Amino acid sequence: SGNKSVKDDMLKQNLEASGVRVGESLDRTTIADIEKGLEDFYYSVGKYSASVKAVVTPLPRNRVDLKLVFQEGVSAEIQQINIVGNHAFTTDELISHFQLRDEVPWWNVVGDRKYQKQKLAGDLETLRSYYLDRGYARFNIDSTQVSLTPDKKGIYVTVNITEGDQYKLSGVEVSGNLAGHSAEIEQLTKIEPGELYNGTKVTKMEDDIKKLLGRYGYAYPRVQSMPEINDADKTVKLRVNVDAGNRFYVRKIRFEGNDTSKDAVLRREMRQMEGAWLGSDLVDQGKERLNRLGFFETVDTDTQRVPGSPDQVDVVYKVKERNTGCFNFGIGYGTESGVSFQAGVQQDNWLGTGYAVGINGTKNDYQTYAELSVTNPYFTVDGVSLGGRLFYNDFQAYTNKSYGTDVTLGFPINEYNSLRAGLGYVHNSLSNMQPQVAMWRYLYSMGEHPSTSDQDNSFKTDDFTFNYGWTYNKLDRGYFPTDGSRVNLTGKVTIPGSDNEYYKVTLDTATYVPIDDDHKWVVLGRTRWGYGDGLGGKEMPFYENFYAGGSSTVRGFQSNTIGPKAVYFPHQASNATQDGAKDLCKSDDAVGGNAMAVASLEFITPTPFISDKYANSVRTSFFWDMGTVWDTNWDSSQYSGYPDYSDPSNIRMSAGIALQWMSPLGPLVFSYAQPFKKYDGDKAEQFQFNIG
Amino acid sequence: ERVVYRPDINQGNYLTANDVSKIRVGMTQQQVAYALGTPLMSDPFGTNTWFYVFRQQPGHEGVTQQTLTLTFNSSGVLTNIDNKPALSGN
Amino acid sequence: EVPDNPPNEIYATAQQKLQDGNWRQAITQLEALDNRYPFGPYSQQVQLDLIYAYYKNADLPLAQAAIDRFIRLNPTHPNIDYVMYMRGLTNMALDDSALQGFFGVDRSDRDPQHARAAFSDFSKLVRGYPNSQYTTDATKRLVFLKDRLAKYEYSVAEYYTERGAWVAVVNRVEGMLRDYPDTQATRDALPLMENAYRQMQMNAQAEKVAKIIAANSS
Amino acid sequence: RYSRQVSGDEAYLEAAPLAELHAPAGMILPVTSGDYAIPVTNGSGAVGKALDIRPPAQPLRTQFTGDTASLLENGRGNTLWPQVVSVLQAKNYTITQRDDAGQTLTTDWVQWNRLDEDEQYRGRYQISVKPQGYQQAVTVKLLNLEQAGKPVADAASMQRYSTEMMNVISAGLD
Repeated sequence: SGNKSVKDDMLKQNLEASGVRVGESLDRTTIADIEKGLEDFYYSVGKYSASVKAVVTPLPRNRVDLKLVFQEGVSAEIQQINIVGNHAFTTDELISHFQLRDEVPWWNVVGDRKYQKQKLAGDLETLRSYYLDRGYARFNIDSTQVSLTPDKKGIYVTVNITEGDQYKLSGVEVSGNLAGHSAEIEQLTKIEPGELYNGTKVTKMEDDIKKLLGRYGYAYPRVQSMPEINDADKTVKLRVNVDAGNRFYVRKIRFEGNDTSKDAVLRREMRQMEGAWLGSDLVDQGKERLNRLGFFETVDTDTQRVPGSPDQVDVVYKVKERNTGCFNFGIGYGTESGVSFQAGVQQDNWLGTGYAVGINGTKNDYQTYAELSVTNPYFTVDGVSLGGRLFYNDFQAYTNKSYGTDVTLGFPINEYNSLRAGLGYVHNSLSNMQPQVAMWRYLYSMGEHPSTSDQDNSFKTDDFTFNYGWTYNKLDRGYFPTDGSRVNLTGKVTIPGSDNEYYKVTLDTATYVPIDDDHKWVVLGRTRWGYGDGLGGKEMPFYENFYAGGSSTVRGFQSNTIGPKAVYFPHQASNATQDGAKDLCKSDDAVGGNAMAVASLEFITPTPFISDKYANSVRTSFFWDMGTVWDTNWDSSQYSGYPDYSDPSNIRMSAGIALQWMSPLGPLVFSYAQPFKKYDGDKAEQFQFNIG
Repeated sequence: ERVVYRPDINQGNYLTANDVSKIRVGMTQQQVAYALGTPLMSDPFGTNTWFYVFRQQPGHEGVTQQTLTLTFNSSGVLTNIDNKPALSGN
Repeated sequence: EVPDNPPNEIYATAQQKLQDGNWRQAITQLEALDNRYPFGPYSQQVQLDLIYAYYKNADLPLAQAAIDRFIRLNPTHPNIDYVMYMRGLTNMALDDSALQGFFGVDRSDRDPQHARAAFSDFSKLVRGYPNSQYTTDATKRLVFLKDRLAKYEYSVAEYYTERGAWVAVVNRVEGMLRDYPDTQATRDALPLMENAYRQMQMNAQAEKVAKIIAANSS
Repeated sequence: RYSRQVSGDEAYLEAAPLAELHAPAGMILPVTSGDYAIPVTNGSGAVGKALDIRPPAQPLRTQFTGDTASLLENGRGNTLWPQVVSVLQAKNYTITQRDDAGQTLTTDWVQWNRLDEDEQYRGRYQISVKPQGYQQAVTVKLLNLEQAGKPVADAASMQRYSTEMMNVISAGLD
């Protein structure tokens, strides 16, 4: 008790080492030594004015329990960091770029002056880089000094240095055993004369030279760089000696960690071929393909040299499996809708077979829905995908009964680029439609000429259509992406023999750009566009109209609550009942238009209370969303007082905070935002919550 | 239906014209290995025969093979040498 | 929580709770008295009971830790064959998902790193102690493991046939021959070898492997 | 039961036997590594769920060499036999058919061991003849046929259990 800043188990190990193992005679003689040893233990952390006391409690059977009372009074604090000897840079400009601090802003609490012996060497390396990168080649440390005040609260640090001089590079004399690659390597080592010498530039140069050599298979070469400094002209030449090793061959590549996904699945996405000359970049391409696949928490590589030969090397991929798609089964019983039924699954990588299978359905008093979908992504070896689905629904409450079937074939072209094409059938039927200007005018455009006096309306259609699509993604992780782009377009076109005739094109894009080197703060830009239009004469059916708001399009509004609002007709047979109105009234409901455009820019920032160790399961963003939707099959001169619903001007806006967590039940998403802009009836649910 | 992209396929030991030029009977296994590197396959049935095959299958435009075979004696001394610049027929 | 009681009754309740079948409080009291008295004569029997308890509850990583500890403290305990057998058994049973066996998909091409280690452990047991109580079961399980590894190897070779990297399939079937020239998988995979040799027109060995296949056709 | 058997999986018993690959004339087979090599041993082992996966009972002079229960250095070794008689009259409340005291040879009757685990009552008779081996007055138990469920089963594992019941109790009190 009393060990605020340390852990009990390490103290237990310390007493274990000192022959004070639990289950031994309590040596009252050694108590002072035990206390003093623990004082020396806190000597390491930095608590020097600490006192430890021992309490001995006898127990039955003549036993003893020990209370170790710890008093960690005050630890060391850095008073000031004092670099001495410099006539180019001010001290503050140098201290600003260390890790240890001597002072922190009064309005901010993000760190302390807790001196650590390890951080000194890193800080000296940092300072050496800071001078030497701007051509202070001769610069070196004279010495370092760490001093303790005889108070055990103040720590003083001094670094004696020598600014040398300001030198600049002259020319490159790279040579050695280039294995017939002098041209590209000399283009890479090239630099115009007169530019000042830079330190880390040479290191990056060497690393990229090694990488380029590796790309042709020289896995383990030796590259060294040596400067020669002319003091007279303030110049420096550099000698780059390279020695390409033997060309390495992959004996075999293995896989670890995949206890549920069959080895074929992992091996299908490999550009480096077992039994061939090693490609230092193809292995990395395979690794990022595995990441992009989307169901591996972490993937890493290790190229172990086999002891039996100087050439054979085994490439080992180690992966950590993650959950992917999960079961559900809900039977909700009540007074309205009675005992409603619902169940289904939605998972890719079915039992590890690599498929993508999703079945779902619900039984309700007035709404029965079912959908089944399967898709094999690598039907052939090359990677064509064969997929299909069926869906059936009937919704009575509005009456709508329909069922549709579709099949798709996809294939890759070049890298990162895939094309899909397929066929679809859909049978649809509507009955007892409520009065609404847009649906009535669409039906007249079809040629039924229905009666607005009463809602006795029946309509039926059978449609055949063709589907096309194009996808391009280069994004580093298949989930929680942190860098790259992801564009997905898809369109459907009717074909002759179909009651409706139209064409619809939808497009989505997500673009991630990282700022910090460690990929922890990210900038996300999301765009989504959509346009559907009748092919000719006819117009695109209302029941395929777009929407907005909701959770996936624009956070802040309820589901599909953005766009033109419908107009009812008040009359006898509506219930717009005869004893409830007389003149045409707009209806607060929302029916989407035929064109939509939305976007959102947001900042991805880590969350606290989760260690970086488990950071990969939580993700917080600050988001700014913009959205709009409108119709083209609209007239305003026909309705002077009724507001226009064809103006691309009512651009709804929102801003707030959002959070995602890959909980052991699925991707749980929470968000709170405010709609800084709104129009008409845009009832907003401030806080949004959903799964997937 | 050859529109689908296909990753480049390689299966060789990367035989280079200079390296096959260095070949001359009368070396031992270590000497020839240092000349060319460890073969990726040898006959496991009855005899010690070293096969250096150099294949390349780019895109949908055919294949390219440089074949080399070496047979030695039971004392590991080079005895017979063979080489085929292309693949018999197709 | 648990009072400091004489080892007598704590071990007595350990035995009778274990005989009952309740295992949570069983391991709890076992670990308690194991921590409390790491000197008593119980220690050997305590740890031999605790390994069985961890195995039965499927706490396999902790079972492996405890079993390594036991092997370390007395490498020549008179009845170590049992603990080695349990090592192999835990290591093998750790390679099951209990859901892909529901649906009947065979896990013969998943990660075969636990199978290899279980094989090594069983082989060590049968080597050292060929006259103990765990011989025939070890032999049967070890045959099963050998066949599973053969199946995995054939799976990888078959995929490389579908892709068309014939050097790799040649090397894989050759490794099959050197390491498992006794299973059905190699007998089925020899045609892949002959196909491979015929592909690069290195047919001179294709007829050799053809005799290899034909000789044991029946 | 989930008490004295391996995990529920049992599909490995029907394992296809290994057919060694013959070598055609004119060529031979490559070298074997031997890392995965199966030896031949004696049979007569319990397999499947039949095998008793239960930790062995270590006695706690504690002879554990099978039936050998000859516990022996105390100079009062004679009185241990009436001290064992205290275990018989009281404790187990068991009795002996021909319990010699001067010869220190007790023929304890067959007991009835039943401690959970769905264990059928076990009838074990021991030869409680007290020797004087390598020490002062020793005591020995030499078991015989043990009935249990079956007429008599004398598996190697169960013999360790049956001797243990007396080994635990006799060391427990005496």
